[PDB]
Amino acid sequence: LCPSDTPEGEACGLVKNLALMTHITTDMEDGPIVKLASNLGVEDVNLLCGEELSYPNVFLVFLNGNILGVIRDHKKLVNTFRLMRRAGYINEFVSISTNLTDRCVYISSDGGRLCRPYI
Amino acid sequence: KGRIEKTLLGEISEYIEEVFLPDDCFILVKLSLERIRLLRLEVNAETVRYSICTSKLRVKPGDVAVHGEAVVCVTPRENSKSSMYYVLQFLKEDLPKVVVQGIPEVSRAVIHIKYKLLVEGDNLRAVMATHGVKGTRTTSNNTYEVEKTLGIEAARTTIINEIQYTM
Amino acid sequence: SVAELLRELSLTKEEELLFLQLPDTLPGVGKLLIRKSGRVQLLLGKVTLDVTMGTACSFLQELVSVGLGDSRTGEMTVLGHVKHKLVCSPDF
Amino acid sequence: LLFCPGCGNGLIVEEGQRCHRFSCNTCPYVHNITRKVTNRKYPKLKE
Amino acid sequence: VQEIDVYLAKSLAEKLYLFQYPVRPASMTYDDIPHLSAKIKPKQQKVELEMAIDTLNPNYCRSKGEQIALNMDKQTFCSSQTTSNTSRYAAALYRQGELHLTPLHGILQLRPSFSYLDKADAKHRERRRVQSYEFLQKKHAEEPWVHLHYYGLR
Amino acid sequence: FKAMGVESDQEIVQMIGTEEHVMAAFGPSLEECQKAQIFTQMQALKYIGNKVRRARELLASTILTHVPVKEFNFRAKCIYTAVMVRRVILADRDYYG
Ligand SMILES: [Zn+2]
Repeated sequence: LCPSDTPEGEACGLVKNLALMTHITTDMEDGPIVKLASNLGVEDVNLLCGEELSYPNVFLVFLNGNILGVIRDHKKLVNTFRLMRRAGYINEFVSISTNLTDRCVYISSDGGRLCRPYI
Repeated sequence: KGRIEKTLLGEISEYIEEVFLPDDCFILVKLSLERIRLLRLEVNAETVRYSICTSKLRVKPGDVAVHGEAVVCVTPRENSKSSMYYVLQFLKEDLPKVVVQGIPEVSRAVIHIKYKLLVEGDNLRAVMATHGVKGTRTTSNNTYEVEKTLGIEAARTTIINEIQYTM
Repeated sequence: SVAELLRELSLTKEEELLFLQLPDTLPGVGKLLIRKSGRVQLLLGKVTLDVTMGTACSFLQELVSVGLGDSRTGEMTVLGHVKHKLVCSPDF
Repeated sequence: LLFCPGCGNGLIVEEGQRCHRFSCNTCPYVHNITRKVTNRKYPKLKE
Repeated sequence: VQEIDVYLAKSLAEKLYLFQYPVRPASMTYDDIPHLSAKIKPKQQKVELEMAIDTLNPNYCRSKGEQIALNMDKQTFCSSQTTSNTSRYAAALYRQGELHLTPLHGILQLRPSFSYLDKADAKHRERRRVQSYEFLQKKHAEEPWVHLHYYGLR
Repeated sequence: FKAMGVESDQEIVQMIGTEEHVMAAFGPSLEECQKAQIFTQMQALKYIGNKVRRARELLASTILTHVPVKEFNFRAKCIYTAVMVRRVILADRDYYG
């Protein structure tokens, strides 16, 4: 968003303006996202309650807000999806992000996310 | 400062727990005594035992004891309201949050340098009356707690001051 | 601990039941290779190299392998307990 | 919190003869004088 | 470089059903061979057994008496299934010289069945939707003729 | 949690925290408060929901935490509630993710 383009008065920071090189995303199907998630390594509903806990190697994959299993190695998952997206097998817009404070990786195929390109 | 700012039983002690002896389960507090002399404040295991008593946790009898070398207090077990275990798992939470000593209302007191000390609290006349503070020279910034405690005319002078201070 | 199980399997000859999540590949003797540095790779059928390494914490419960023989006409018999799970992933 | 082998319903201590009879099917482990220890060391800020 | 080979062992794995226990991790508890009174279903196993309670713990006594039904005392189980797609997991028995793959059937978790408090409340009373499916099983729940026994088999 | 099918209390802590250090202070909070009234039963603990919801609540627990899907296999729903509790014991509204 533009930092300096805003009204003043009632809407001093409540009516923003999009910048130049942005792109709002549209929705898509979640088929190949799940299909690569379950190959790359995830498992849920068979794991003992204890697993998903303070143990470091339990990053739990979340897609669009629904848990899709847990991965022992977060890096392989974030890196492999990212190489796959760059290769073009997964839609360019989908984003894999990782929060290490709470071990949840976050595959978002939401549609409506503010996006932008980088080199 | 330690005389007027509150310090919970929790702040001054070592490894507390229940301990299981035949036919009972008594709690125990090890009560860090290096600290109590470090933080200038005057508690003792007798003073804790009076303060574990009259502290709304129903330990109002002499059930709480004083073991050791005035270094450890013990309270075993209550009388009713699921008294066998469920009050003891209740007791392990409320015991390190009883105020040992000081004004309970006062959050914390910070010294400032001649020396004075400012508190972030509200209980004025309990602060005004403690030993060491010349209560003739102590003000608030809460104009109601000067009105309840120091008359209306001091509550007039704070409304003059605390506006002319913030202006 | 990824290749440790194989070395521990090497340390005691006792047969160990293992749990394997293969990738979702339909059928279009397999070979397992342990690379130097512990990077176990299963060079499976079709000569594809699938990397399988580590898994969820296991043994934190009793997982038991049982062959149901339809005991009304057979027997349900526990054959083994469980060991660390193993997950197989395709590689790129 | 010590759990029950058999139902798993959490620790209850009956003060009769030192057992751990849970609200469900009795599995009272009458722990002898083994001394219970739970010292949850607290926090002690100073100065 | 252990190059151990994996046999795609065709030894019938249709019999193989993994059983899980999110109940017994405290002391490497093994379920123990002696207990019988075995009852098992093919779909939604609902393993019902003779997990008779010890008497080393001191009698338990009146509360067991207070239990109402205990039949020594069955500690049965109802199988929480997790069989959505069930071929993603198919490993078997592995030496350091040989490796035998076998593709299992649906894994089933086995938490403890109560039904003592369930039946207990009913007793006081005396004083969902298509829950069982269209065919009411009429069979899977009937199937428990069970024999857990010890045999070295592959 | 007992209404959701996981009836035992050992499972619930195993969900919330196996490493105990602060998730032990989940213990005397609620699973004791659950146990303080003799109410260990799955069907009976739908019943307390069956009163306040203004057997009939197997369905009306689908209008609670919706998008975690259930086919009357509530195991996926439990972890998502358990992770919601997991955050609190470990504890930005204006941030553009
Ligand atoms: Zn029990």
